[PDB]
Amino acid sequence: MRVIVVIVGPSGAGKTTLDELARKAKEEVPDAEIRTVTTKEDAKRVAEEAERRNADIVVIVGPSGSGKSTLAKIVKKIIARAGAKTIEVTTEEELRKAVAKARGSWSLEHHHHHH
Repeated sequence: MRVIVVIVGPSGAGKTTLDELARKAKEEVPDAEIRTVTTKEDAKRVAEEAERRNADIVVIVGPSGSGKSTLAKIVKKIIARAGAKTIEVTTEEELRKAVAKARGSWSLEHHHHHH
């Protein structure tokens, strides 16, 4: 399957977080597509690209939901219809839950009642 990591960047969520994220992710997931967005158009771009290569899992990375975050839900809206699961691994302790909700759930969905 395909993996993607999208981030609110090169400004919005931080100034080194998106960088160590792209580095660490592409190192553990050299198959995946790691990118950032700063506006409605970059969200549209990265997502309308991910639906071409069919990103089975789309881990979005951002601060928290209020308004500066809209780019994260724009990408999630483009890929939710594309046919995949999309999540928002925020800077809060809820990071663990958000990651588990898809990067955990996916291998839990495509497996079976035996081993």
